[PDB]
Amino acid sequence: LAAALAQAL
Ligand SMILES: *C(=O)c1ccc(-c2ccc(C(=O)OCC)cn2)nc1
Ligand SMILES: *NNC(=O)c1ccc(-c2ccc(C(N)=O)cn2)nc1
Ligand SMILES: CCc1ccccc1
Ligand SMILES: Cc1ccc(C)cc1
Repeated sequence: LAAALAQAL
């Protein structure tokens, strides 16, 4: 989940 968001950055 963290990675799913972190792709934005
Ligand atoms: C949420 O974005 C997210 C994405 C990916 C993963 C994740 C966890 C573990 C592995 C892995 O290769 O584990 C080897 C033990 C890969 N990706 N977790 C949360
Ligand atoms: N928000 N995330 C990024 O901007 C981001 C872009 C690209 C990468 C990345 C990581 C690792 C490789 C590689 N070939 O090992 C390439 N690009 N990370 C984050
Ligand atoms: C969008 C500005 C920025 C860039 C990279 C990381 C954080 C913030
Ligand atoms: C999804 C992601 C992976 C690595 C960095 C450094 C940033 C984002």
